[PDB]
Amino acid sequence: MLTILKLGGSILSDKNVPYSIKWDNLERIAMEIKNALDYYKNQNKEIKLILVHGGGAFGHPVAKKYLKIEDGKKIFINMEKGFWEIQRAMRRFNNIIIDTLQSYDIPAVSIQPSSFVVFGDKLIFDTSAIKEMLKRNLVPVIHGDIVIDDKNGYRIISGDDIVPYLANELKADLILYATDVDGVLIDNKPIKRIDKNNIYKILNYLSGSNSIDVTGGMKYKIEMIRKNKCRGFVFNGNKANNIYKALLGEVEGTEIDFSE
Amino acid sequence: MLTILKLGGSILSDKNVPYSIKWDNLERIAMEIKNALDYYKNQNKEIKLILVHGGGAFGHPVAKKYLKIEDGKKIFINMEKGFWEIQRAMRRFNNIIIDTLQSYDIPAVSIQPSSFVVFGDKLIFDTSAIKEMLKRNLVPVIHGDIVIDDKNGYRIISGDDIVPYLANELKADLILYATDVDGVLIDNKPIKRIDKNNIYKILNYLGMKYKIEMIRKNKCRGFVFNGNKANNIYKALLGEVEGTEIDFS
Ligand SMILES: [Hg+2]
Ligand SMILES: [Hg+2]
Repeated sequence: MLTILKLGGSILSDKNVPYSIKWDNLERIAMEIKNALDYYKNQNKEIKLILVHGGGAFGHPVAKKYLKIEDGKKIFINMEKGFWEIQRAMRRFNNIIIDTLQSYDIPAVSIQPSSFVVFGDKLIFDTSAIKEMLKRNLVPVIHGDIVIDDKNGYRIISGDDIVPYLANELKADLILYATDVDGVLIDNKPIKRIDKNNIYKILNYLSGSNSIDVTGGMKYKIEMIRKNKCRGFVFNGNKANNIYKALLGEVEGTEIDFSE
Repeated sequence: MLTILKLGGSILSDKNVPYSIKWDNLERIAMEIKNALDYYKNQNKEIKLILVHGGGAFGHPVAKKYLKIEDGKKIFINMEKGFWEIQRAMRRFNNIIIDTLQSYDIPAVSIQPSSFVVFGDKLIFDTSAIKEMLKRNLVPVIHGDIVIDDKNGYRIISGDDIVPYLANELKADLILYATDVDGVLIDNKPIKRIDKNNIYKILNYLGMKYKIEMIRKNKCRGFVFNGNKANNIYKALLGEVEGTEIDFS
């Protein structure tokens, strides 16, 4: 039973406030994760868990200084300074999250993409260590990070890039997207379920002018779950117990199911 | 083309003092490395450089808490806490070193083994990222770290493990070992060179062993010199011989 939980939205950090940390939320989230891990142990049910988080007010604020738009394209500059500066900011955010998780006795450990991942048409991302960590009951905590590509450039790898890749690569049984909203909003209300019988209808809706989310973020999550034939929930990570419940397999928000 | 400089734990920290940093040495070292890189580009000569450092006085203090004796071997315990605590200690040391290097405009970046390296039947160490970084003229800084061991569960990979592996894996032209001694000491005296000739007698007399061993198993070529002596590191990066030379072809 492998579950990958993405702590997204702005539940851990306010992107507006530089280097801000939502301490209270982070601690509650840690509490719920611990509560869930304890539940599984008592129910004698095995559970492998991978946590993924973005840069929050740590990554983007730093990366922006090294980002430029040239010929209508994103390009990283002055990276002889920028690669490290971004790595440094992410490392700090990851330290804080892992330290907090460990304070509730969650066996979290650090996975830093910038050290070994290469952004190509097909990511070079060795999961050997991660597999071994999960075998020994550790909880790998992977974060969005700056990474080099295979074309003389760089790229910010995000949680949205990381979750699908690992979901497929490790054959996760469940994907959990903790966000700032209640689910995939159709008429300002989370649609209970998205599957092979309504996905296109939902994606076209999301592409419409009546869509609460026009960022295409939900569309991408849905598309990747279909692609890798996974099952996942998109829910509000800000609501007490949602994370605990989602980790127990209880549908929260919107269920996206394409598992075979 | 590619040189791999190893900074001995002894010259960056004090093993006798947990969480110790030899600030002046570190800064001198960074400065010398900076001057060397400037020398090459001034000659318009392209030089790829990878830096490696051990856990110094950060690993042991913490790792010791998670290392026990089953009878005569090393046993890792409570790694649900220990893996992160050791990672954290190593990350702290690495940050300090890279921040110092960056303060001298050395384009250093962090390579954390714990996140992707696996010990055991054949080292699993993906170098794709490092290769790309070297093409950007970035200076990867790799460090000793706790890593998963598919056989023994856990293992503290050291600079002596990393350097040769990368030396071979990246076809490095020069291997440099900056340490606190004038070279490999035999009867308290630094030997000028170690070849296929005196190697036999040197191996019986004999960490330099485990070190001279793998540099042998990879037909590498390197110099073991004193990193505490002003300008040795600078001179060594310019291809100059310093201390004990081990040119195994
Ligand atoms: Hg899947
Ligand atoms: Hg070699």
